[PDB]
Amino acid sequence: AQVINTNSLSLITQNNINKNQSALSSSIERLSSGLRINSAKDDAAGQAI
Amino acid sequence: AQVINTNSLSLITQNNINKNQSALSSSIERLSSGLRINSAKDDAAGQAI
Amino acid sequence: SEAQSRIQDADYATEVSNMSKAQIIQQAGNSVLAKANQVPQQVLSLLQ
Repeated sequence: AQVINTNSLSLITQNNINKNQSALSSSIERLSSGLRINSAKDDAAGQAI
Repeated sequence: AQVINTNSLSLITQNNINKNQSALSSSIERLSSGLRINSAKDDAAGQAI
Repeated sequence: SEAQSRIQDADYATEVSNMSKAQIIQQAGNSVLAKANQVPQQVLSLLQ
């Protein structure tokens, strides 16, 4: 090893975990709920129709 | 199974049963009564004649 | 009603699969993150 002041690998791992946890939250919400729209943070045309 | 928020099969089955109930009621009422016209929700020309 | 269903339906077959994928990826990320934290530790071996 050469650098300990910044572990960029840990940073990229954190970013990947954050994206995956966003996907997981979306899935859990849509699963507990019956709907697919769910207060349309998602597409707007769908709820408008 | 894929969808639980709305069950279309049960809904159209309900519609079929509701359509059948009308014929059932008309048949039972015309059986209990002696006449076929029977306060003509049915054909009115025949009632006039 | 049948037409409106298609626009807003959970489709559990796909949602449980997405949830399982997310759980697996999160456990894998936590594993590799705990494993990556030991990388800056080998400097002490050079120190002494």
